[PDB]
Amino acid sequence: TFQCELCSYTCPRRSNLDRHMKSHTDERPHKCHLCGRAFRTVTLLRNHLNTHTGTRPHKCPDCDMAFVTSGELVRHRRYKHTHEKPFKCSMCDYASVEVSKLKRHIRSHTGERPFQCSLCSYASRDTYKLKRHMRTHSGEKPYECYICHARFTQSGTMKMHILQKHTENVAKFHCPHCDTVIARKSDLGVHLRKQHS
DNA sequence: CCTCACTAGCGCCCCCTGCTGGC
DNA sequence: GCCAGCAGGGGGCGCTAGTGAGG
Ligand code: NA
Ligand SMILES: [Zn+2]
Ligand SMILES: [Zn+2]
Ligand SMILES: [Zn+2]
Ligand SMILES: [Zn+2]
Ligand SMILES: [Zn+2]
Ligand SMILES: [Zn+2]
Ligand SMILES: [Zn+2]
Repeated sequence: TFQCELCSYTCPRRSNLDRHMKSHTDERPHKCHLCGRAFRTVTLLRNHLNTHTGTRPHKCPDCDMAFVTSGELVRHRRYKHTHEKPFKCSMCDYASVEVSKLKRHIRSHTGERPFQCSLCSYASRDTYKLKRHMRTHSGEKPYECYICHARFTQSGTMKMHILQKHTENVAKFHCPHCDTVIARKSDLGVHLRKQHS
């Protein structure tokens, strides 16, 4: 095989070896004109132009969804149709379509929290979980109830609000040991831990 | 030396679950 | 108890930068 010897890359073919050498140049000739982004190859620029237009030539056969690139279609089929999960955990039976989700799962086994909050001691196992935690410091309430226009910090909190205040005839939870009617399952658990040990 | 799939990595957002603490 | 705040374990998509290989 051929050896790049700059990043220790091996490739049996001679055309892909020369293509890999162009990866080190870090110069982007092809420039979009709608925006300022520049690209290395025409194929990436053409895909970028398709994202502007919304043109999605890669159409899934099993549903009415389409994607700009063939890679997105492959991931979609694994998520929705084939249910192939190539990346498997070595400590349990969990498997994921993508690497980052397996790595997120692995940090649950180990307890690693590599994403530190810059305002307090909190640290998360997910980058996006840190963003959600930031709303505790900024006081942001991105979600709004479409009925009473109340605002909430989490989407799931808003959904519970709609169920418990705008939905009629919702089954409630009855305490097994006393005649107490409780609307929320978690509040029933609190009631059991308080007046029933 | 084309061409299109497949891979790796970044980001986005939501889901459900279940608890906490002010009221 | 009611209620919004809030964290933990997850799924699915948007977009880019590469690689593998039939042709
Ligand atoms: Na396993
Ligand atoms: Zn190299
Ligand atoms: Zn553009
Ligand atoms: Zn599909
Ligand atoms: Zn595991
Ligand atoms: Zn913080
Ligand atoms: Zn409401
Ligand atoms: Zn009771």
